[PDB]
Amino acid sequence: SFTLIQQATPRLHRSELAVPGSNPTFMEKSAASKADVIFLDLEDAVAPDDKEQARKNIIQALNDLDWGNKTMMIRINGLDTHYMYRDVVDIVEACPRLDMILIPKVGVPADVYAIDVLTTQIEQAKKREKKIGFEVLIETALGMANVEAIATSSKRLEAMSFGVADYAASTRARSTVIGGVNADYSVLTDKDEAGNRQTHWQDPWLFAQNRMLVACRAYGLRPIDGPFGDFSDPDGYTSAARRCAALGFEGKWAIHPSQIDLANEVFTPSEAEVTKARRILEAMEEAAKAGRGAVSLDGRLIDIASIRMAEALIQKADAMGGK
Amino acid sequence: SFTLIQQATPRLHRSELAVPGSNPTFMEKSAASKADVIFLDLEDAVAPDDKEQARKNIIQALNDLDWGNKTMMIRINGLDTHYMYRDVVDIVEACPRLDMILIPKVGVPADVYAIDVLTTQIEQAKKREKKIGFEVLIETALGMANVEAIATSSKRLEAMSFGVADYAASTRARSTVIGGVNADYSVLTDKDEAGNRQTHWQDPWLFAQNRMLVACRAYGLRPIDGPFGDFSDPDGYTSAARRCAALGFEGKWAIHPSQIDLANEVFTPSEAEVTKARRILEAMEEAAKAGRGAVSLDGRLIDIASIRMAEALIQKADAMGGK
Amino acid sequence: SFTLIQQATPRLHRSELAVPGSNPTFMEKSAASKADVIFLDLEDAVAPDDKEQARKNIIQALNDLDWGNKTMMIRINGLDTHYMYRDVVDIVEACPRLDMILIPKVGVPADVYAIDVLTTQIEQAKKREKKIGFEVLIETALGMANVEAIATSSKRLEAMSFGVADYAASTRARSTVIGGVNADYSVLTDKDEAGNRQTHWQDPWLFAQNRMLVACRAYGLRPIDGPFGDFSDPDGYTSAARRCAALGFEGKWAIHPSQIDLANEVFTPSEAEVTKARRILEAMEEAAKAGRGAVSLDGRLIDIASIRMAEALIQKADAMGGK
Amino acid sequence: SFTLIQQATPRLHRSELAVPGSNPTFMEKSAASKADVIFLDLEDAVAPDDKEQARKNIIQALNDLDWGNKTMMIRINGLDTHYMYRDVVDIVEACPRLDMILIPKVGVPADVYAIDVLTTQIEQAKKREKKIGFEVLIETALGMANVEAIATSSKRLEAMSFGVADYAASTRARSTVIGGVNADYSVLTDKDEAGNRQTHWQDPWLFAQNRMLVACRAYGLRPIDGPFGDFSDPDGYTSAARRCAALGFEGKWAIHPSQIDLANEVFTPSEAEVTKARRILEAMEEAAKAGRGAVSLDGRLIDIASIRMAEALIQKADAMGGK
Amino acid sequence: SFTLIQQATPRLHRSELAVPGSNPTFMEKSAASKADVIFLDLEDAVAPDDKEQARKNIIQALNDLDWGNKTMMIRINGLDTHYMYRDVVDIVEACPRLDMILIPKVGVPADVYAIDVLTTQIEQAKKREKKIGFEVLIETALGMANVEAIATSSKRLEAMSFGVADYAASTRARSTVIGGVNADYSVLTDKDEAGNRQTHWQDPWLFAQNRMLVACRAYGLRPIDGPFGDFSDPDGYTSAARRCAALGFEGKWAIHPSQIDLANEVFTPSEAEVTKARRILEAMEEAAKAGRGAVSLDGRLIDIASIRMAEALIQKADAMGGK
Amino acid sequence: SFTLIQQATPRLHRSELAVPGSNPTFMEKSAASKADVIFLDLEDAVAPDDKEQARKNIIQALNDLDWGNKTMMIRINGLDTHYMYRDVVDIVEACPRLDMILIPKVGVPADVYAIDVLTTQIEQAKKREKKIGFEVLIETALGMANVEAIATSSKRLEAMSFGVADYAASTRARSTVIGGVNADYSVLTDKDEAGNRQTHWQDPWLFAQNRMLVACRAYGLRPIDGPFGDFSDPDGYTSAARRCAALGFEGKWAIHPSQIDLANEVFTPSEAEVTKARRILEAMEEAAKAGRGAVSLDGRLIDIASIRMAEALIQKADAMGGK
Ligand SMILES: [Cl-]
Ligand SMILES: [Cl-]
Ligand SMILES: [Cl-]
Ligand SMILES: [Cl-]
Ligand SMILES: [Cl-]
Ligand SMILES: [Cl-]
Ligand SMILES: [Mg+2]
Ligand SMILES: [Mg+2]
Ligand SMILES: [Mg+2]
Ligand SMILES: [Mg+2]
Ligand SMILES: [Mg+2]
Ligand SMILES: [Mg+2]
Repeated sequence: SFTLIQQATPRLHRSELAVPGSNPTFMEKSAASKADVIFLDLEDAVAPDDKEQARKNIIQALNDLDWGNKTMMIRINGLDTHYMYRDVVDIVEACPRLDMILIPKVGVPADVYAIDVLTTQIEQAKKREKKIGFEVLIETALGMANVEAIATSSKRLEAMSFGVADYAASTRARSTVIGGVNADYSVLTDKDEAGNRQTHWQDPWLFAQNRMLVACRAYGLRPIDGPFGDFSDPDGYTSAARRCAALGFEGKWAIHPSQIDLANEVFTPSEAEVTKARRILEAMEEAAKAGRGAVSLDGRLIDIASIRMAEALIQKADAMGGK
Repeated sequence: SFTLIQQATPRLHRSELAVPGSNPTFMEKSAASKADVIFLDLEDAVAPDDKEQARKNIIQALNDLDWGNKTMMIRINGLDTHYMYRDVVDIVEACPRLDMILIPKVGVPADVYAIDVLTTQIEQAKKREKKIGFEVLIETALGMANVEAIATSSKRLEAMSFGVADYAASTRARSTVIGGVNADYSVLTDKDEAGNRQTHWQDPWLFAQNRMLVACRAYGLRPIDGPFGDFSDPDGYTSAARRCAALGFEGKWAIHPSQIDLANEVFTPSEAEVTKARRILEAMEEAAKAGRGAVSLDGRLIDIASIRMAEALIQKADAMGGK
Repeated sequence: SFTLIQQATPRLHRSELAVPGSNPTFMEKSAASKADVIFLDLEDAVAPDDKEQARKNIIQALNDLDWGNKTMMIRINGLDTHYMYRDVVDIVEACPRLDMILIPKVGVPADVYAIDVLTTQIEQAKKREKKIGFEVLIETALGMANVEAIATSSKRLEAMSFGVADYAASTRARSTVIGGVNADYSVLTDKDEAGNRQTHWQDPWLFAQNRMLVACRAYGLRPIDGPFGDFSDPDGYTSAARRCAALGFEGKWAIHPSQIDLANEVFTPSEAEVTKARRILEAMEEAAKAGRGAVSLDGRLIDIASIRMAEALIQKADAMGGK
Repeated sequence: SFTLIQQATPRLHRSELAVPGSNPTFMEKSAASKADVIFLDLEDAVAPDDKEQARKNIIQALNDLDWGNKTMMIRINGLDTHYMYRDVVDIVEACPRLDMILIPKVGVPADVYAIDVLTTQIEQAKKREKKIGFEVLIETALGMANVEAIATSSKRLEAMSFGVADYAASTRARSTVIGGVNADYSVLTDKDEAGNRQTHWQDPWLFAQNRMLVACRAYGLRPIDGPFGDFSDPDGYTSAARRCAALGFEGKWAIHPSQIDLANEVFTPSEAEVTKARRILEAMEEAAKAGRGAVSLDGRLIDIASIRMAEALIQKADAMGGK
Repeated sequence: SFTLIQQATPRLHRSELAVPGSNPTFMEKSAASKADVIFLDLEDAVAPDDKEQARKNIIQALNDLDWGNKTMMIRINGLDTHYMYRDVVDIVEACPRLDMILIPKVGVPADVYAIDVLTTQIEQAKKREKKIGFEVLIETALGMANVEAIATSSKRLEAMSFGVADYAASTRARSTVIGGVNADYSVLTDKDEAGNRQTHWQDPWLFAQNRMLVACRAYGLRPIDGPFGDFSDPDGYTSAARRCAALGFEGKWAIHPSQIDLANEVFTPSEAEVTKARRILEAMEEAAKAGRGAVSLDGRLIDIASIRMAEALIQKADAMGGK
Repeated sequence: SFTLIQQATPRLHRSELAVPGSNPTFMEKSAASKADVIFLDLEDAVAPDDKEQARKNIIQALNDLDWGNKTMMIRINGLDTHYMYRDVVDIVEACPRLDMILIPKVGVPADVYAIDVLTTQIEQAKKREKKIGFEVLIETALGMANVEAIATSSKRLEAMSFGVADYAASTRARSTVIGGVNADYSVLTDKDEAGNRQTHWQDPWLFAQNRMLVACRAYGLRPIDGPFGDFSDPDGYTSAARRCAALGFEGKWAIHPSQIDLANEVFTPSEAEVTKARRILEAMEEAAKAGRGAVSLDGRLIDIASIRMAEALIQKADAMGGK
C-alpha cells in the first residue's frame, strides 16, 4: 500500500495482571510479581462504595511501591459513570509513575478522544515529560461493531484487550464462566458410512478475536486477550493462550498469580522469529552500506511495513533480555 | 461507552414459523400452533402467478383467524420486484392485526428507510394506535457487507434473521440443502506421531452468524437464525439451534411444524439467567431506596447497558409465563 | 434490495499459476500448462537486483510465447516501491497480450484508483481495444480492515486473492509454512464423563477467507484463495481447496505445477449447479415468450441478482467446454 | 479529474409553470401555454380537504388534455404526510403521459431512494417504456445542509429547484414576500472623506443559490430557481432571473402566466454559447476523421467533461428550434 | 422529508453579554442588565495569570448574585489548554445556577462529545435536576469546515455563535477591528455609457454567516452573531444586527452595555410572525377538535417541521412577555 | 479545538506566473521576472499537437535557465488525458530544480493520491533530497463540491488555486472574459420614497472563493486566486486582488507580465501584521524564559494554532526581505 501506519510505542506485553485497588495487600504483593503489565483496577472488581477509597489506595501504591520497569496502568471507571473524571484527574495529577490508562467498555472513537482531551490537559498542567499511553477494552458488542474505527482514535492508543466475559454478557452468549469453551458451540457431523456422527467443538470467540486482531494489526496496536476464570485449569489456560498466540495475539491477562508464568511462557517470541527480525535489521544496514534504497534478505525485498514489524519485535526481545 | 443505544421493543421470539400465503388451510392450522412469531409469506414460497391471490388470502387470514397473542408478520416481496408496493399498501390498509413486516434481501439501510416511509404514510392515513415493527432478512452477501449500517436504519427495526439458504446461494457456497454442515468445510490435521491425520469439521456459517449477531447486539435488535431444511433430522436441528443460542441468538425459524417445539425448548432462557436479571431489577429498586445513583449487585456496579439487557430479558420471561 | 451490483467480467479462474519473471525457462514451460490464469511476477519472487531484467523478460515472454486463451497477468511491485511505475508503463505500453494487473498489498481503495489512473492513460495513448482488468491481493491486515471498501474501488476490478502467507506475516500469526493449519489453533474440550478432553483443530484463516469472500460476493468479484506451500502434500492442498470452495471461493493459486490439476478439479462447478443455471436462463426465455416480467423456475421467483449469478456461472462452464 | 459524472437526460427547462390540481380550468388553460415544463401540484397550493379530488383532477388532465411536447410533472405531497403514497401509486399507474415527479422538501438522499423504489415497482407492474425522471425541491435548511449528497441519490434525478419561500421559512429569514430582496440585508459603508456612508444591498439568496448550483453542476443536474411572488414587478422578476442565470442556473419558476415569457427570454442560451458548443461537436468529428484521441478547438484541448457539456447545450438549443 | 429533527430547548436569546471573570465589579453590574443571556468568561478576555482567580470569582458570582431569569453561561478555556478541565469541574460542581457552557474554538464534533462526557459525569455525581446546555463558538476555519457535523454532536447542543474576530484571524482576513466591513471587499463595476465605474461593497462575513445559519436551522439550533467592536458606532452595530436578522439569526453579542438594547430591539420577533405562529397553534387545536391528522391554515397544510418552528417562536414570544 | 493541523511548507506566494511550455523565449524571459512562483504549463495553454515538444522544452528550461530562488512548478495535463503520465515521469526524472506540481481539474481526494504515488516512486528511484510539493486547481464544480476533502488528501499538498474561468465554464456561468464581474449579477433595490430603484452589483465568485478559502485555512494550505484576463484593466485587476486579499487569500495569478507587480504589491503583508507575528514569537520566547506553558501577549493567551500562523507569516516576511 501507499498508505503507511506508524507502530505504537513498542512495549513487552506478554502478561497483564489485574489487581483490585480496594486491596492494598494484593497491590503490594503484585509489585514484586513477574507480570509485564499491571493494571490497578477502579472499575469492575471494585464495589461502588469502595471506589473512592480504592482511588486513594492506588495513588499511595503508585507513589510508594517499587514497581520496577513494569508498565503500570489503571483501569478507570466507565464513561457512563460519575467516578471516572475523578479517577483520571486525581491519579494523573498525583502519580508521575503511571504509564497508561485502560479505558473500559469503549464503544466509539469519540470515547477515546474524550479521555485524550482530559489526560492531555492534566499533563499540560503538570509539565510532564512522560506521555501516558492508552489501552482500550473491547468488551461489548458496540465496541466490537466499531473496533476498526476505535483503532485509529488517538495517537496515545497502543493496545486493545478482548474482554471476553463482558463481551459474552453484551452478546447474551451462554457463559457462566469467564472465557472457555462450550459443548453446545459445536457441529454435529453428517452420518458417515458406519451411521456415526461426531461432535466437533468450535471456538465461540473466533470471530471476536480475529476482528479485534485485524483492527490492531492494521493500525499498529498490540492485540491482547482477556481473562480466563478457571484457576484450577492451567491446561485450559495454556490452550486458550496458545490458540490466540497462533493468530498473532501478543499477550493475555492474568487474574490469578498462577497465570503470569503461563502467559509469559506462551507469548515469548520464538528464537526463529527474533533471528529473522535481527537479520532484517542487518539487511537494512547492508542496504545503507551499499547505497541502495531497497532492503533485500535471502533474495526477497523487505518492505517498510515489514521493517517496522521487525523493529517492534526486536524492541520486545531486547526487553525480555533485560528483565 | 458514553454512547447509549435503546433496546427494541422486547418480544418473545424463540420460534418463527413460516407459512405460505398461498395455502389458507396451512394458515388456519398455524393459528393454533405454539410458535411465538408467525410470518405469512408473499415472497420466496409463493410462485409469481399465485402472489396476487396469496395477498388476498393473507388479508382474510389476518382479519378472520384467531392468532392469539402471537407476533404476526408478513414477508413482503423484494424491493426489486413489482409485487411489493401492493403487499404493503393492501395489507397494512386492511389489517390492524398485523404486528410486523419482514423485509427480504435487505442490502443497504435505505432499503429499510423506503419501507418505513410507505408504512408510516399508511399508518398516518388509517389513524392507527399500534405502530408496525420491522424484521430484516440478511440473506445476501450485499446485506452481510452492510449489516452494521442496516442495524441502525429505522426506529421500527427490532430483529434480523440470518437467511442461510439464500445467503449460501448469494455467496456461491456449496449447499444443496437448507442449512446444515459440510464434510468439505473441515480441516485435515498435520500428521501426529502415529502418522495419522484427523478431519475436524468447521462451521460454514460461523462468520455470517457472528457478524450479524454483533450488529444486532450492538444496536438493540434480536438476532434470529434462519431455516433448517432436514425435517427428518431433529438432532441436527437441535445441534444447529443450540450452537447459535450459545453465541447469543434469541430464536430460530421453523419451516415444519416439528421444529416449533425444538426451537421453543432451546431458546427458553435458563432459570439462572432470569434469576440474575430479576436480582438486577431488585438491586435497581434498592439503589432508589437508598438514594444512590449507582446500582450494585454482589459487589459489582451494574451499568445502564446491563440494566437495559436485564429489563429486556425479564419482559421475555414474563411473556413465557403468560403463554 | 433495490441496490443492484454489476458482476465483473466473467472469466474462468480455477487455477492461478505464479511464475517468476526472473526465469524465462519457467515462463516458457508455463505457457503450455493447464492453468486458467497465469501471473508473471515482478514482486515477491524476484530479488531487487533482478527486477529490471525480469521486467524485460516479461515483455519478451508476453510478446513472443504462445499463451493460448489463458488470462495473462503481471504481479507488479508494491506501491510503496520505486519499481512499480516502470512495471506498469513499460509492460502496458509494449504488451497488447496482457489481460490483467495483479496489484499487491492493497490497503485502501485509493491504491487501486492510482493504478487505474496510470493504466487508463497508457491505454489512451496506445489506442487499445482491450481494457485491462484488475485483481487485488488482500495480504495485509490493513487491506483486510478495508476489504469492503476496496471491493468497490474500480470498474476494472474483477477478483481478490487471499495472500495467506503475507497476511500471516502482517498479523504476526505463528506460521513458518505457506498456508496450512496449526495444532495450537485448536480448542481443548471440557472433561467428559470419562474425564477425557479432546483437541479439536480450528481454521486459522476462517475469518480472513469469509470476510474477503463476503466483500467479493457483495460487489461482483471472484474470490480466489492464495498459495499453499507444501508441495509434498497434495492431500493437504486438496483439503484446503475444498474447504474454501465450500464457502464459495472460485479458485486457488498454484505455486508448483502439481497444484494446477488439483485446483482445476476442485473448482470445476458441479453438473447440478450448471444445470440449475441453464434452467434459469431457459426460464428467462420462457418469461419473455409469455410476455411476463417475473421469471419463475419450479414455482419460485428468480430475481435479477440470481439471474446475474446464473449468467456468470454459465459463461464459466462454457469456457471449460472450449478449453 | 479521473472521476467522471454522466449528465442527466438533457431537457429544455427555461420556464417551470406551477398549476394547482384543484383547478381544472387553470390546468386546461396551462396546456396551451408556452412553458417548457409544467408541474401539476398536489402539495403546497392544494388544501388538505381538496387533495383527494386534486389527485383525480390530475389523472383526468394528464390523460385527456393536449400537453404537446411539454415536460409534464407532478409535485407530490411531502414524505411526512399520508397523501403521498396515493399520489404516486394512483397517478403513475393511470398516466403514461407523466414525465417526471417533483419531490418536495427533500432532506436526505434516502428520501429520493424511497420514491425511486415505489416509482420503479409501479413502472415494472405497468411494463412502461418511458422511465420517469425526478426533480427535487431544496426548500428547507435540512435539504440545503445535505444538498451535495442529495445530488447523487438516484439515476432518475435530473434537476433541483431552489424553493426560496419555503427555504426562507425554514431558516426564519425575514420574508413576507416570495423571493425578492431586503433593505436590511445590506452593508453600511465606513465614512468616506465627506463623512458619508452608503447602504449597499446584498443578495439574501446568494449562499443558497450558489451551493445548490455547485451540487447540480458537479453531479450533472439542472439548477432551477424557484418562485417570485410579485406579479406586478416584471422588472424585479427579470433582475432575479438574470442574476441566477449569470451564475449558471438554467431556468426559473413561473407562478403567474406573465412570468413564462420572462423566463423563456432570460434562459435562452446566447448565440455565441451555442456556436461554441457546435464547434466543439465539429472538433470531435475532426478528431475522429484524423484518428486522434484528443479533441482540439482553437489550439485548446477540449476534455470529456467539456464535450459532455457541449452535447447537453446542443440538445437544449435543438429543442428550442423545434418548439 | 421523512427525516425529522427535534428543536433544541427554546430560550430567548436576542442579546448575549460577555463579562470577564476577572472583574467582579463588572459581573455585579451585569446581573442587573437587560441581557437575555450572559456568559462569564474564563477564556479570551482573561489573561493566563488571572485565569485561576477568575474561576474563583465566577463561582462566587454565580452563587451569590441575583441573575434573575437570565440564561447564565460560562465561556470555558480552549480544549487545547490546561485550564479547561478545572473550569468545568470546579464550576459545575459548585454552581447549580449555571445553565449552559459556551465551548470555544470548536473544530470537530468530538470536541463537543468530550465536554458532554465530563459535564455528564459531574451532573451524575451531584444528582442535578437541571441539565446544562451547550453553545459552541464557530470562530476558526476548522470549525467552519466542520460546522454541519458539529451541529449534530450532542443532545445538549442548543446554539452556535459566529466568532467573527477570531474567525477573521484564523482565515487571515484583513481585519484590525472586531467585525465590520471593508472598503477593499468590494466590486468595481464595468464602465457604463458615461465611462464611470462604481464601487459596491460586499459582505465579508456572508459566507460564514450563511453556512453557520444553515447548519443551525437544519439541526434545531439557535444561530447567534458574534461581537462588533466599535462602541462609538451604534448605527453600524444596528446595520450588522439587522443584516444577520434578515437571514434568520436569532441574536447577537453585546460586548459593551450600549449594545444590549440595540440587540434586544432588532431581534424581537415581528408582531406578524408571532401572530402567524399563534394561528398555527390554534389550527393544530382545530385539527384535533375535528379528528383530522393534517393541520390547515388559510388553505395550506402546515407540516410537522413548521409546527415545531411555531412552537419554538411562541415560547420565545412568551418569554419576552414575562421579562 | 483538541484537533490540530500542521501548516504546509511556508513559501512566499504573492504572484504566480503562468508560462506556456510551447514558448521557450517566454520561458527565458520569465526566469528574470519578479514572480514569486512560476508554473511551466503543459496543459490548458498548450495545443495537443504541441504537448510532446513542450515537455521537452520544459525539461531544457528547468535544467538550463537561472530561476533564482523562485518556486518552480509545472502544470501537468489532466488525469483524464494520456499526456499526464509522461509529463510526471519525464520531468520529475530529469529535473531536480522542480519544486512543485500543479495538478489541474482536481475532483476528488484520490486524484491527488494518484499523483502522490507516481511522484513518490520517481523520487525513490532518483534518491532525491528535495520532496516535491503539490498545488491543486479547484476549477470545476466537482472539485468545488469536494474541496474540503481534497484539502486533506496528501502530505505534499501546500496550496489551492481558484481557476475562475474553468470554474465558470463548469458551472455554465455567463462569462466570456476570464474573471471579472457582471452587470446582471446584481440586485435591483425595492422602490424608495422617491420611487427609485438602484442596481447594486454582487460578487459572482464570492461563494467559490470563500469555500475554497475555508478549506485551505482549516487544513493549513495557501489560498491562491486564479487568472484575470483583462490586461488593459489594471484597476480591475487590483480591485479583484484586494477583494480576495481582504478575505485572507495569499496571492494571485499573473497571466501577463504587468500583473506581477500588481499582485506583489497587494499581497505583501502589512507592517502591522508582521509586527504582531514578531511579537507573538518574542512572547513565546518569554514564556520559555519564565518556565510557563501558556504564551501571553498584551494580556491575551496566544494558542498553538495562532503561534503556528505567526510562524508561517514570519517565514513569508523573511523571504520578502531576502528577495
Ligand atoms: Cl471481561
Ligand atoms: Cl434462507
Ligand atoms: Cl501470500
Ligand atoms: Cl418556495
Ligand atoms: Cl470573535
Ligand atoms: Cl481558470
Ligand atoms: Mg468489564
Ligand atoms: Mg429468501
Ligand atoms: Mg506478497
Ligand atoms: Mg414548498
Ligand atoms: Mg475567541
Ligand atoms: Mg484549466
